Amino acid sequence: FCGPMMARGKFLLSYSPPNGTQPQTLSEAMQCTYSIWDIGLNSSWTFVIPYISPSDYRETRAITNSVYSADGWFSLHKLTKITLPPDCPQSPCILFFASAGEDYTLRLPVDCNPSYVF
Amino acid sequence: DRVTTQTAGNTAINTQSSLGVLCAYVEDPTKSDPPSSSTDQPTTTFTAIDRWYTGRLNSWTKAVKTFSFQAVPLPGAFLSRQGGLNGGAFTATLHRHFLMKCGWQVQVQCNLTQFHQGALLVAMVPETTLDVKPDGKAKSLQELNEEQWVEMSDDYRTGKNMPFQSLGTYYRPPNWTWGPNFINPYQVTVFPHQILNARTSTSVDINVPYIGETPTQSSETQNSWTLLVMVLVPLDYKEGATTDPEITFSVRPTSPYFNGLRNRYTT
Amino acid sequence: DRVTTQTAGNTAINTQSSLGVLCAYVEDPTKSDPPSSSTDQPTTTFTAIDRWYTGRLNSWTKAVKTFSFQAVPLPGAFLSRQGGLNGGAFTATLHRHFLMKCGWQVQVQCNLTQFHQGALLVAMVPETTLDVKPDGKAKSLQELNEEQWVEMSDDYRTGKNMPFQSLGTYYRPPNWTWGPNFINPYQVTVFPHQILNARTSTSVDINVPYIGETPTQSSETQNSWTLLVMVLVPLDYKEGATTDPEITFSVRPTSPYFNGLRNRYTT
Amino acid sequence: RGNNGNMTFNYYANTYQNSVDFSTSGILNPLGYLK
Amino acid sequence: RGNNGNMTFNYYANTYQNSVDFSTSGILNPLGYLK
Amino acid sequence: STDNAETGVIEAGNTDTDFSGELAAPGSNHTNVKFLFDRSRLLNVIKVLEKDAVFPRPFPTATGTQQDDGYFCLLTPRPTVASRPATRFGLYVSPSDSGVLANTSLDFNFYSLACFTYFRSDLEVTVVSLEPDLEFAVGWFPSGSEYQASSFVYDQLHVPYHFTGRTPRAFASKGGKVSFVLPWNSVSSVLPVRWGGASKLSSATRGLPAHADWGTIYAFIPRPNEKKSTAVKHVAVYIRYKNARAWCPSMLPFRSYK
Amino acid sequence: STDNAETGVIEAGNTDTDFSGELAAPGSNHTNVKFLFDRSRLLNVIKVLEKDAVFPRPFPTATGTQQDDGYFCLLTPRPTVASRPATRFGLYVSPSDSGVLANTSLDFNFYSLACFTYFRSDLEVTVVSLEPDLEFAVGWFPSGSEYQASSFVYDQLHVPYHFTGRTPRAFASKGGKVSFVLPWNSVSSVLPVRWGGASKLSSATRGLPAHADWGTIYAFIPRPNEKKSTAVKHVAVYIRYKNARAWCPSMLPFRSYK
Repeated sequence: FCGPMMARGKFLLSYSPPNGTQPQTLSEAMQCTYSIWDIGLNSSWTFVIPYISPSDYRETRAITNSVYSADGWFSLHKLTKITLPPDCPQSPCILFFASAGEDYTLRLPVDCNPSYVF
Repeated sequence: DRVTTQTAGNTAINTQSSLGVLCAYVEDPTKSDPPSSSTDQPTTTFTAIDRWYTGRLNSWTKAVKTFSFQAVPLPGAFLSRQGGLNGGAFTATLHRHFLMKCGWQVQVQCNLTQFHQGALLVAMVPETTLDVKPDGKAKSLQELNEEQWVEMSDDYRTGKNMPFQSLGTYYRPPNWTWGPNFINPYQVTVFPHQILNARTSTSVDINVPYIGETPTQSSETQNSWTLLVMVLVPLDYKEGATTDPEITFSVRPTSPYFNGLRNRYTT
Repeated sequence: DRVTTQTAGNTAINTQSSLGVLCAYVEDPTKSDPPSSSTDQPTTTFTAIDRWYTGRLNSWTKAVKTFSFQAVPLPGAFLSRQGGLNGGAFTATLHRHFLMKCGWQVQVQCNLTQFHQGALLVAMVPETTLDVKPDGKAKSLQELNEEQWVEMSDDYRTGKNMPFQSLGTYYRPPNWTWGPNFINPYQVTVFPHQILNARTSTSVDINVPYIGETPTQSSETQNSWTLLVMVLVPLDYKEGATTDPEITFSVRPTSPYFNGLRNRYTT
Repeated sequence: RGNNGNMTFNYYANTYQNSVDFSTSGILNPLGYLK
Repeated sequence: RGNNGNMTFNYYANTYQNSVDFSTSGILNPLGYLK
Repeated sequence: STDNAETGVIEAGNTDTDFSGELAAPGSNHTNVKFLFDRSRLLNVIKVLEKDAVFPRPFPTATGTQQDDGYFCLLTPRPTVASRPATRFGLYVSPSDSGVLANTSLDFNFYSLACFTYFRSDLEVTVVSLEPDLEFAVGWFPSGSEYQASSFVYDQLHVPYHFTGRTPRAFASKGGKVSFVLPWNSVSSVLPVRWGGASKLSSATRGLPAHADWGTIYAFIPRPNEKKSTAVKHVAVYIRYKNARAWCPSMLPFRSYK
Repeated sequence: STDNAETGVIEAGNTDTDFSGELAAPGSNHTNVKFLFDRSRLLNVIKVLEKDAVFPRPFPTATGTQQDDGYFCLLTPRPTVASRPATRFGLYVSPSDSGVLANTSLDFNFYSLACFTYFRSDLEVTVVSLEPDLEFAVGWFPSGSEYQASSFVYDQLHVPYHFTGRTPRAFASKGGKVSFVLPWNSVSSVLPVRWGGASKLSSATRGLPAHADWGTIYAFIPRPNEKKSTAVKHVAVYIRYKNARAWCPSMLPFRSYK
């Protein structure tokens, strides 16, 4: 959370497994796997997205979309609105990262995409 | 220190200004014995109903006077879905059992800033009919929306508007003056309570065991505990501050012992 | 001796002409390991889904020819409610999980008298699409009522009417002649089968473990086992006897390991 | 071992030639057990 | 050893095949150490 | 002897069980699953690439889409059509008509003794030419990959991208053959010979496994696109199931009575 | 969990760190640097010498200088132009114009997983022909040498000086290939994938390493200059990084969003 120090509020960090339709309501993401994140003295929250898969490995290139490549949606809801004190900038900025877990494993090197060099 | 994360099942919640889990009437209210008024094997807890059920509560303005309260019946909020509080795997099990018996562990969040003043009185009140209209029927979702806050009139202080059986045309109807499900608003702090002050905390932490006249009460009718958010000091803020802070509440049923499996409850 | 009562949960069933529980492919198919393709804690069995689920099957007349069969997909019968087979606490849990993994223990009752002749072939067929119409969609309740018995034509013996993806107007559509989900009706006894003869028994007892291409398959799509009641010798009776004996079946899911809790399945 | 007459010497190792399974942690039995 | 399935026998020596460095005199550590 | 076949277990007996005889010595074990499937057989006669091809678009396909049919060999004993896995097997009876005649393939020697449901084996592909003195090259891409379909210019010669790659492009010699054993690479634990589930959730075809394969090989002449000839060259694909394991006994195909 | 990403060290956690789960078994180690780069890939399609060539003069080059362009393969994953190491990589979009179209090369498969700065490996060169039944020969000269460019008369045949030498001139057979592993021969200890220094002191280009290479191979038909043909023959250069070691983690190229 890259906002001011005096800002408070709570954020809901809900990973949904693959369903027929992406959840939109806060009550539809509460039923999934979530974690309510608080703002305070610390300013980070490593939401470890679990590995829920019908196979031992998952595909990493959704050419034809299936349950072997797409593993459901991530969704960040604002649970309570951000209570800013007077004379503080409106609309703060949540900054996202993406690391890998301590058990993240890879397999089968394929050919790359030279689309960067064009 | 003041940062307590309470992992339960899969829904783990957090707070960074906690005051402490007010365990009520016992040391560990999670420990509970099976009922002695049943001979079948009770459906104990499992990892889909041992979790936190977060709902919403109505907002809190400057127009809220002193002692305007708002009651959440337990487990009456799971049936009527008060504040969007959907139980999921708990409501779909509580409709399929005749005797339910669980302790509750509630937690009301309300994030006041350091420039607001006002103090809620979040308390768990045993055995009241504060949701039920005086005609006999409980409030719907619109009736919990048209008013947003139940004002402490003379009828709630005395116990005059509690539901009753009409005597009929044979008797002469008396002047109803008292009834034992009153609120004494000056004495709500006898209950397991924590004050949600604007300058000490944003979340109160209450933990209550099972109490009741029978070793396990019914499922579709009981009103054992009742979450009771009462406004002691009214809200005040200078203009420009964050207006109308919302109130949530998170309910976790500790150690439920269902009995008497039957099909889904149809009146 | 031949009187075996099989108490499971609360729904205990009885039979007095049993031939023996045909445990398939292992000694004890109740014992099963948790899946290795999930990292969350699996919802194991509990005393509301460890029980016998009795449904109905279509009746059996003299107009039934040889090899006219009738398929019950498992757990496809719990979803579509084939024959009134309502799961109750099992269907309401299988709709809320993405990976299901259980073995089945079926039992088909059909009470022929000592003056009737005819023999069913009750078998548990792995991995067939016998319920699904060749357009791609499964049969409804009326389509399982307008015919009462699926006749073994050339399309079922060969594998020609199984569902397919249409090639489109770009390709020339071939003459479809074969497909690997055929029935060889002379070779259904390779499967775990018991003959429900008119003169030895009234109930067959099959017990199958979990098989499948993955250590746990999906819940709303899988067709691992398929109960397959096939008429080998047609029914015959002199006039005055009890006409059209009904067929039931009792299904008990042995050791289910659900995974991947989500909300109720909506397409 | 199947249709393999090379009793003596395997040049490539067992992981490269075959494909072993990663761990998680004469006599022909019948396929149906009457109990 | 890398992508080398020849566990048995190296014909050319280690100096001819590889290129060693002349002397002057499972567990994956992090790349940044907070101190 | 006096038995009960309604029970479902019939104990196999010798001549000495009912009569006065003896046993016979068990001679050979050629019914062993690891021994029976360990032999080569024709899978698909596929055509050889001469240019940067396009992988065939998924079904159903409307007209006008310029793709390349019958150039890819989906290494699966199950019925395929247009180098994609299918369910029904179709062959052409009056083929001399319009439309695009799709390449269909099936393992004929497999299903006659595929009396089981599940199957897992390391495939051994041999790619034998059907052309006098042809130098070709065999590509591959695993179960769960796709064909990289373009061409990068090398010295004003349009070299396609299927020369390079991390997947084995084995080059045949002039008059030689290609032979390399492929491991079990599918995301499934076993290959369902018979399948009744559905891979997708909506608009899924019941009985069509998405990734029950060993990938897809193809053949390509190792010359750039400017050296494209006109006459079409074929190549034959022989497969062998090394280290076969088969579970769950099942049926054999219906032999007709005519 | 509750962390601080401003600190710069974020400990990677499992599902069991925040939720009620467990670990997963580490299956494969295909992310190993010594394993990942140990595979062949196309580097440059270079033309084959037929006469005693001239090594291309250093940049900038004015017109009229009779040199030989696109005949030499500077064995480096970095961007090259006209067989000399460069910094910017350029390719031709409307190439059918005047001037001399310079040979540019780049290792496409390298930079997509060159997430590091420094790199050292013994190169394994394979020189595959792009000509039906060609007998050629592969020269080489190390990092810090130059091409001996003349011809000494042998029996009235102008044999060029790049037949002889102390550097490996590997002769291909007719229809055969060339394959020989080259050691790390550069004067630098490692090969900078990214470099910001300057090799010279005055008039130096920032970011152009002078001797970050494995030398330069070339191809030449092993006939004297009187047997020079007319049609230009090409040859392809495949390289493999044996015993790779990569230091100093860095960036990956910017994938566009269009």
